[PDB]
Amino acid sequence: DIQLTQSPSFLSASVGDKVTITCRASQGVRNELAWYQQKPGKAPNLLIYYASTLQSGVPSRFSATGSGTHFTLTVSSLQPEDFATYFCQHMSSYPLTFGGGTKVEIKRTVAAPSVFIFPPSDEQLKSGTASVVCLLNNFYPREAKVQWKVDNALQSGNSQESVTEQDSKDSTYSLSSTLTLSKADYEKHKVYACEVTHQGLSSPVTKSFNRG
Amino acid sequence: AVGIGAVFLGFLGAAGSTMGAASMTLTVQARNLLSGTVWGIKQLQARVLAVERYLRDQQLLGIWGCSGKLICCTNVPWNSSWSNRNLSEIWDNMTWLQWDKEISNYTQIIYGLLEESQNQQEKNEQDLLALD
Amino acid sequence: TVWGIKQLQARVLAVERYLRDQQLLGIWGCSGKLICCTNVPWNSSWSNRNLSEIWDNMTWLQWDKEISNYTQIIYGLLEESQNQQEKNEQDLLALD
Amino acid sequence: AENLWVTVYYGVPVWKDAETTLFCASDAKAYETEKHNVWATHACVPTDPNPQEIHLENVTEEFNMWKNNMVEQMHTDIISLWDQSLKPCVKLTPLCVTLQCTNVTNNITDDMRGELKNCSFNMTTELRDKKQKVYSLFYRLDVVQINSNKEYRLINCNTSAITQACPKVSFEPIPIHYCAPAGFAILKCKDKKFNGTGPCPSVSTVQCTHGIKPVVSTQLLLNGSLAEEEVMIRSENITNNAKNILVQFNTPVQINCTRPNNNTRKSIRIGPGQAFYATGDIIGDIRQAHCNVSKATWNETLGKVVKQLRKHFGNNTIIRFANSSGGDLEVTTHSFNCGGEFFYCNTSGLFNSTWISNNDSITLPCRIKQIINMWQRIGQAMYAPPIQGVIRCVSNITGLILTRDGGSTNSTTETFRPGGGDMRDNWRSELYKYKVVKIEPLGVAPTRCKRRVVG
Amino acid sequence: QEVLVQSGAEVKKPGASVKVSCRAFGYTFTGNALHWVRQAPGQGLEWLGWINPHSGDTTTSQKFQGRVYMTRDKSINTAFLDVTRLTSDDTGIYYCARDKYYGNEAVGMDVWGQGTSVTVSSASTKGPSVFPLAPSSKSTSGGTAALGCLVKDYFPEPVTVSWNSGALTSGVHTFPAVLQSSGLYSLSSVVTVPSSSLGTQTYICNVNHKPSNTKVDKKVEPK
Ligand SMILES: *[C@@H]1O[C@H](CO)[C@@H](O[C@@H]2O[C@H](CO)[C@@H](O[C@@H]3O[C@H](CO[C@H]4O[C@H](CO[C@H]5O[C@H](CO)[C@@H](O)[C@H](O)[C@@H]5O)[C@@H](O)[C@H](O[C@H]5O[C@H](CO)[C@@H](O)[C@H](O)[C@@H]5O)[C@@H]4O)[C@@H](O)[C@H](O[C@H]4O[C@H](CO)[C@@H](O)[C@H](O)[C@@H]4O)[C@@H]3O)[C@H](O)[C@H]2NC(C)=O)[C@H](O)[C@H]1NC(C)=O
Ligand SMILES: *[C@@H]1O[C@H](CO)[C@@H](O[C@@H]2O[C@H](CO)[C@@H](O[C@@H]3O[C@H](CO[C@H]4O[C@H](CO)[C@@H](O)[C@H](O)[C@@H]4O)[C@@H](O)[C@H](O[C@H]4O[C@H](CO)[C@@H](O)[C@H](O)[C@@H]4O)[C@@H]3O)[C@H](O)[C@H]2NC(C)=O)[C@H](O)[C@H]1NC(C)=O
Ligand SMILES: *[C@@H]1O[C@H](CO)[C@@H](O[C@@H]2O[C@H](CO)[C@@H](O[C@@H]3O[C@H](CO)[C@@H](O)[C@H](O[C@H]4O[C@H](CO)[C@@](*)(O)[C@H](O)[C@@H]4O)[C@@H]3O)[C@H](O)[C@H]2NC(C)=O)[C@H](O)[C@H]1NC(C)=O
Ligand SMILES: *[C@@H]1O[C@H](CO)[C@@H](O[C@@H]2O[C@H](CO)[C@@H](O[C@@H]3O[C@H](CO)[C@@H](O)[C@H](O)[C@@H]3O)[C@H](O)[C@H]2NC(C)=O)[C@H](O)[C@H]1NC(C)=O
Ligand SMILES: *[C@@H]1O[C@H](CO)[C@@H](O[C@@H]2O[C@H](CO)[C@@H](O[C@@H]3O[C@H](CO)[C@@H](O)[C@H](O)[C@@H]3O)[C@H](O)[C@H]2NC(C)=O)[C@H](O)[C@H]1NC(C)=O
Ligand SMILES: *[C@@H]1O[C@H](CO)[C@@H](O[C@@H]2O[C@H](CO)[C@@H](O)[C@H](O)[C@H]2NC(C)=O)[C@H](O)[C@H]1NC(C)=O
Ligand SMILES: *[C@@H]1O[C@H](CO)[C@@H](O[C@@H]2O[C@H](CO)[C@@H](O)[C@H](O)[C@H]2NC(C)=O)[C@H](O)[C@H]1NC(C)=O
Ligand SMILES: *[C@@H]1O[C@H](CO)[C@@H](O[C@@H]2O[C@H](CO)[C@@H](O)[C@H](O)[C@H]2NC(C)=O)[C@H](O)[C@H]1NC(C)=O
Ligand SMILES: *[C@@H]1O[C@H](CO)[C@@H](O[C@@H]2O[C@H](CO)[C@@H](O)[C@H](O)[C@H]2NC(C)=O)[C@H](O)[C@H]1NC(C)=O
Ligand SMILES: *[C@@H]1O[C@H](CO)[C@@H](O[C@@H]2O[C@H](CO)[C@@H](O)[C@H](O)[C@H]2NC(C)=O)[C@H](O)[C@H]1NC(C)=O
Ligand SMILES: *[C@@H]1O[C@H](CO)[C@@H](O[C@@H]2O[C@H](CO)[C@@H](O)[C@H](O)[C@H]2NC(C)=O)[C@H](O)[C@H]1NC(C)=O
Ligand SMILES: *[C@@H]1O[C@H](CO)[C@@H](O)[C@H](O)[C@H]1NC(C)=O
Ligand SMILES: *[C@@H]1O[C@H](CO)[C@@H](O)[C@H](O)[C@H]1NC(C)=O
Ligand SMILES: *[C@@H]1O[C@H](CO)[C@@H](O)[C@H](O)[C@H]1NC(C)=O
Ligand SMILES: *[C@@H]1O[C@H](CO)[C@@H](O)[C@H](O)[C@H]1NC(C)=O
Ligand SMILES: *[C@@H]1O[C@H](CO)[C@@H](O)[C@H](O)[C@H]1NC(C)=O
Ligand SMILES: *[C@@H]1O[C@H](CO)[C@@H](O)[C@H](O)[C@H]1NC(C)=O
Ligand SMILES: *[C@@H]1O[C@H](CO)[C@@H](O)[C@H](O)[C@H]1NC(C)=O
Ligand SMILES: *[C@@H]1O[C@H](CO)[C@@H](O)[C@H](O)[C@H]1NC(C)=O
Ligand SMILES: *[C@@H]1O[C@H](CO)[C@@H](O)[C@H](O)[C@H]1NC(C)=O
Ligand SMILES: *[C@@H]1O[C@H](CO)[C@@H](O)[C@H](O)[C@H]1NC(C)=O
Repeated sequence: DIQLTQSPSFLSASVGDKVTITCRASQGVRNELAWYQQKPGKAPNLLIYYASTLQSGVPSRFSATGSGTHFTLTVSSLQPEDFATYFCQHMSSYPLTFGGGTKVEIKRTVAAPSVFIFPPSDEQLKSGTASVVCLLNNFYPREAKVQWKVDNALQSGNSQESVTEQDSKDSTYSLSSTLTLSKADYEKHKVYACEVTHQGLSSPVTKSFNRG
Repeated sequence: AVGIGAVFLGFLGAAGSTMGAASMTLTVQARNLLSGTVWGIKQLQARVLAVERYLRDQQLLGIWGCSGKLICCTNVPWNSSWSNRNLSEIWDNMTWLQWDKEISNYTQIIYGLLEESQNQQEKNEQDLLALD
Repeated sequence: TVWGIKQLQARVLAVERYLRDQQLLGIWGCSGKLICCTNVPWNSSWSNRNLSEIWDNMTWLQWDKEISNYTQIIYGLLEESQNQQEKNEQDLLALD
Repeated sequence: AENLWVTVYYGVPVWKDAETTLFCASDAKAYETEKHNVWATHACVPTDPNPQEIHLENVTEEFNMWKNNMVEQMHTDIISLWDQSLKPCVKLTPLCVTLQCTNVTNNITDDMRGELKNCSFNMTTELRDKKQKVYSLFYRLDVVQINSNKEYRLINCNTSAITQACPKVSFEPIPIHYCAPAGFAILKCKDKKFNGTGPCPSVSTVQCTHGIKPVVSTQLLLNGSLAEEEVMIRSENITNNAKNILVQFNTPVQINCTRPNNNTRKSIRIGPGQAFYATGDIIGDIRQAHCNVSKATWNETLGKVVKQLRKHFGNNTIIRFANSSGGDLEVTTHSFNCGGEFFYCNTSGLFNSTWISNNDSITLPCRIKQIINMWQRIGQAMYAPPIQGVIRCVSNITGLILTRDGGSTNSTTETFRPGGGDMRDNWRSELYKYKVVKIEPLGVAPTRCKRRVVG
Repeated sequence: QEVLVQSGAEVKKPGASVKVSCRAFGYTFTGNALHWVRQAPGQGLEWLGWINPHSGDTTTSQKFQGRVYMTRDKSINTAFLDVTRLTSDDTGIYYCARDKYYGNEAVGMDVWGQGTSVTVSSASTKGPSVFPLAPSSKSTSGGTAALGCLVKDYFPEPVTVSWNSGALTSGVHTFPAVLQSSGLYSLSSVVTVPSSSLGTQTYICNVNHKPSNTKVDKKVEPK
């Protein structure tokens, strides 16, 4: 197969910026290349075909260039509806393949997370499991680290994270980290803490409780 | 690019396509041209004019040097006064609807140069050439 | 006057049935009636019988009863694959 | 070589606007309703099971709903259908006898102004000798007094002849597909926003139109095709206050109509052969017909129209709705058919509002007339036979026919009133997206091809 | 007008087959080649194959050859995709997409269906257990408090979550479901509110799960 590599994987920009994203093919695909826009929860929309031709109805601020192995897509001035994921696709030979995607996100001022820890409910404990939740609310940029400590022992493998899409209004993110233990293991320790690292914080923040 | 063969557009499918592209769909518009107490007599008079319109075109198609439908050639030079356009400017840049709007003025003239100057002089030439 | 209009509607369908067959006979590679040949391979799934087993051992009525299932399929391979691709080939061969 | 030669093409997509004779189509279940030919479907062509719509890509065709001939053809078709349907029916010529009527049996008040009259008269039996003293029950709009008791007569006896509708047929509007003959085609506009006039971006062709029920009504368009997205406003000339304004709805308005009168069908015999269906006594209470419209649905529908009316009469303008100006009963009231009877409802409770730039049901008084003269026709008067039992019907309010006043004061406020009269407008609300074209498959084109010499 | 409408979400067990449909409206179904493309959750786009609706001819990506099957029914303007011998790797959203097909070759996919979610798991339908995430008693005086609901161990997706039957929306974050190592989904829904409102305003999360037809209302209060 032919591999298409898009760069960068994650592009941060402000409303009004001119930006260019790149798609490289492992073999020559001539001009037989399309670009798509995809938003969370929606099907892709066609932007560009024949590597440079605008699809009907696509705004003129989109343009694209290239032939052979090197292709670019340019937005002359980004508008709020343009922050999305973009894919390139070649049709020069079988099988058809897509790039790995480029996500375009909005820059805003740095915002530190508000951090909250929630112990497991007594109702859940009755059923034989204990979930401990650490919430990071309304932060930017997306990069954040959450580490769980149980009696000052670093935990690995027993937690899962979920992150929201960038908020449409305030351009922040929120993140949940969920620590899952059996009831037996939960009651075999006392101190439960989540430690959060983010560049907006003057110092790393620890939120904890004592079981009971 | 990769392809999975010809497709189909239907009756009047290539109406907005170029004349060169729409020339592939001639056998589609030809197919649905005939299609196989009052208020019941309303459709009879309609079904009579349908075949009168068909034989009208078939008679014209027969008296010319064609008879065999779809496509046919003729020995008539295209007069430049009839909208001097190019070969690549007609079949790759014009629809049949847009073309018929321009040539509508000279359609009746061309028809006369096809029935009289040709198969009346061409077939008569054949009667002189087939006796020897 | 009725009863005289009964035969008119009959004499209209008679010519509609004739031009229907004549249009099919024209759009195919025939037009010239009676007999005509075509460049379409006979698919074996359409009752695999022999040459000497059809023309010297079968009536047209008995034959149409068997091929009635594939009559509509064959008609499609005659109008589209042939005179649309054959005549278009002739337009490319007659210009040189 | 480079000097071109003409070449004949047969089967080219070339059409020109024209007018032809369209035929009908009405499914196969519509023919199963039987009942001795209901409405029209007798020798009508069964609808194609899988209709085809070829979307003509890149094709832009101009439509004109106000100069479309499919409407003028349909109007003359329904009229001839009406006359043909009353030809083998019972003629009520000897019903113009003097009627000695009195009030229907009820208990006052003086504001009930009778409406229902209990008429007694002479009548011809099967034999040409001895008479017949029979009584009937007529509506107030059907009779008219003439100057001992109080003496009346039928309202049409001094205007034209009269024929009774046969009880075998029904006035149920059934879907009718209009199709074009061979060599012709019907184009269909597929844009979600289209005012009926101008070029259409997404055009497709069909052989037969969708099922269009011939619903004869005034003021309120019933059971039509709903518009897409926002509601549409269509008019031949917005600046002209003499041209009607056809409105099309997006969300249907639930309308409920009833006939609270358990009527009895007396079949008096005016032989030999003929038989008249009179109205016997009424079982129950003397109530009048009415139609209900939910205040909640109607408030939203009106507010969606006035917001579309401001796109043509100024953004910040006051739009006031008022009832009809006057004239015939068929113009001032919501005329329609339900269960065989002909209702005439008061629409003064629907057009009473005033909108600035920024939980129950609405009951409407409905009267019933049996002797009608629809389509401005004089000479042919139809007596709708009485219908037994309480009649109930639920319909969809899908559009309006409005007229604008000339009093202006134009740049301030605008007043809109219900109109109608010409039933040809009613067909235009469904044929706005269709037009008839002629196929001219003969197209000549030059190419570098020359024939032979029989070499 | 030119749209593709796909069949609804489906769940199947490993080894079984799923048939998904796509019906074309507003254009001539037989006039354009049609692609099928899938997207695993959180991942990119993967081409399965395409079909010519006129001829019925197909070409399948060789990774799926003999496993994925494309058919069409011209009369109803509908294409079908059969995905057989399923495993958990086949979970994702499946799209049909029309190609412009200029020159009878691939040019670009200009109209997409809405997608059909297919989940392959040995899990069988279960409603979530809903547990309170109780607001900290240390919540900042005159400040902001956080509370929520843990929506745990349900299958398949989705659940719907509201707060106070829809009367509370501002400041709500309902996290994307995560697939747990057990094979059941879990998410949390949190909301930030004024600390002055704790105990004075009641907070109830409403969690509905249609596959199991369950609806849960959990009151969340200081512990
Ligand atoms: C409805 O209407 C729409 C619009 O009217 C219509 O869409 C058009 O459909 C036609 C097909 O019928 C398309 O035509 C094809 O276009 C192919 C594109 O290939 C070339 O495209 C590159 C761009 O060319 C552009 O050049 C300039 C800028 O310089 C711009 O202004 C032009 O107008 C043009 O679009 C071209 O550069 C590229 O060339 C490669 O090679 C050169 C060297 O030769 C190199 O320098 C380049 O860098 C590049 O590497 C590329 O080749 C075209 O290939 C294709 O032609 C093939 O088929 C024909 C037979 O038809 C063969 O003879 C030929 O040899 C090719 O194999 C064909 O021309 C057209 O692009 C669509 N879009 C339009 C017109 O905007 C729909 O079809 C209509 N639909 C219906 C149902 O009616
Ligand atoms: C419109 O106007 C017409 C008038 O033209 C009304 O029709 C008349 O309705 C009245 C009812 O009020 C009828 O009067 C009734 O006649 C019955 C017939 O008698 C039969 O039975 C006797 C034996 O008892 C036989 O000898 C005879 O031949 C008949 O076969 C009477 O029986 C009725 O009597 C009942 O009512 C009286 C009321 O005082 C009581 O005192 C009695 O005890 C008994 O209960 C009654 O007299 C009259 O016959 C009708 N005439 C016609 C021509 O039909 C319509 O009703 C009216 N409709 C409306 C809507 O206004
Ligand atoms: C048969 O019809 C007659 C009609 O003539 C009818 O008798 C009428 O009854 C009405 C009330 O039902 C009387 O109107 C009254 O007028 C006085 C003023 O003089 C008012 O004060 C009365 O108001 C009272 O009654 C109302 C009835 O709705 C109450 O709602 C209200 O709160 C008051 O309590 C009332 O308006 C009218 O005077 C008589 N007419 C005659 C001639 O007597 C009779 O009831 C009907 N009977 C049947 C069985 O149908
Ligand atoms: C008046 O308007 C109402 C809507 O407010 C009409 O009811 C709707 O009628 C259509 C068909 O006429 C129904 O569509 C059907 O959908 C089912 C879904 O599976 C499908 O199987 C059928 O083939 C058909 O497409 C629609 O469901 C129905 N609305 C509701 C809420 O059930 C009503 O017909 C209108 N009455 C008229 C025009 O006289
Ligand atoms: C015109 O008539 C139709 C029906 O003839 C009316 O629709 C009816 O509306 C009532 C509600 O007032 C429905 O009754 C009940 O609804 C509840 C659900 O809240 C349900 O539990 C009951 O079993 C019953 O369904 C009734 O079903 C409904 N009828 C139909 C056929 O849908 C309509 O409201 C009337 N319009 C006006 C303006 O009066
Ligand atoms: C029905 O016809 C009879 C005639 O048989 C009418 O009875 C006559 O009415 C006139 C006045 O209208 C009287 O002068 C006669 O004395 C009546 N009896 C006869 C002629 O025998 C009866 O009035 C008519 N009823 C109507 C018209 O409602
Ligand atoms: C037939 O009779 C009707 C009803 O009597 C007449 O209609 C009347 O027309 C006059 C016109 O001057 C009006 O003033 C009345 O109000 C109408 N009456 C009703 C009840 O509407 C009609 O004119 C008559 N036709 C004739 C005599 O040819
Ligand atoms: C129906 O809509 C068309 C738009 O497609 C209208 O045409 C435009 O009308 C405005 C004024 O109303 C003109 O300024 C534009 O130049 C017109 N455009 C074109 C392409 O003609 C048309 O007027 C509308 N018809 C009615 C009765 O409102
Ligand atoms: C239609 O309704 C209107 C209003 O409901 C009726 O107008 C009433 O007319 C009577 C006299 O006939 C007056 O006493 C009332 O005061 C009027 N009502 C109002 C609100 O002003 C009208 O009569 C009805 N009928 C027609 C045919 O319009
Ligand atoms: C239109 O509706 C208004 C109410 O919104 C009606 O106003 C009535 O006015 C009379 C006196 O003018 C009052 O006695 C009534 O109480 C008013 N009605 C209500 C409901 O308060 C007005 O009559 C209506 N117009 C028509 C023609 O019906
Ligand atoms: C209207 O009145 C008629 C009778 O005048 C009612 O008909 C009766 O219906 C019941 C059951 O519905 C039967 O058992 C009787 O035999 C019927 N009577 C006759 C004479 O046939 C009719 O039901 C009434 N309509 C309504 C809506 O109640
Ligand atoms: C070509 O057209 C001109 C009119 O512009 C006419 O005079 C001339 O005769 C035409 N050519 C022939 C061969 O008739
Ligand atoms: C017409 O087209 C031919 C291409 O075969 C070209 O050589 C010639 O220059 C064109 N003439 C004009 C006037 O464009
Ligand atoms: C056709 O002739 C008319 C007048 O006879 C003229 O107005 C029109 O421009 C002509 N058509 C073309 C394409 O020149
Ligand atoms: C011959 O018939 C079979 C059906 O039995 C079909 O699959 C095959 O495609 C046919 N041959 C051709 C050339 O289409
Ligand atoms: C078919 O007929 C030919 C005679 O030309 C003969 O050679 C052949 O064996 C026959 N085949 C069968 C199966 O009978
Ligand atoms: C034709 O098809 C029918 C069913 O489609 C089948 O019963 C019949 O056997 C077929 N004809 C022949 C000759 O096999
Ligand atoms: C009929 O009723 C009306 C109602 O106002 C009344 O004026 C008239 O006098 C009544 N006539 C008879 C004969 O009952
Ligand atoms: C519409 O009416 C106005 C005035 O009522 C008139 O000037 C105009 O010619 C009419 N027709 C239009 C605008 O097409
Ligand atoms: C509906 O009408 C009522 C009065 O009948 C009015 O109070 C209300 O504001 C209207 N609805 C809306 C949404 O404006
Ligand atoms: C009227 O104003 C509204 C905003 O209130 C705007 O959306 C609409 O386009 C305007 N219509 C005009 C100017 O015709």
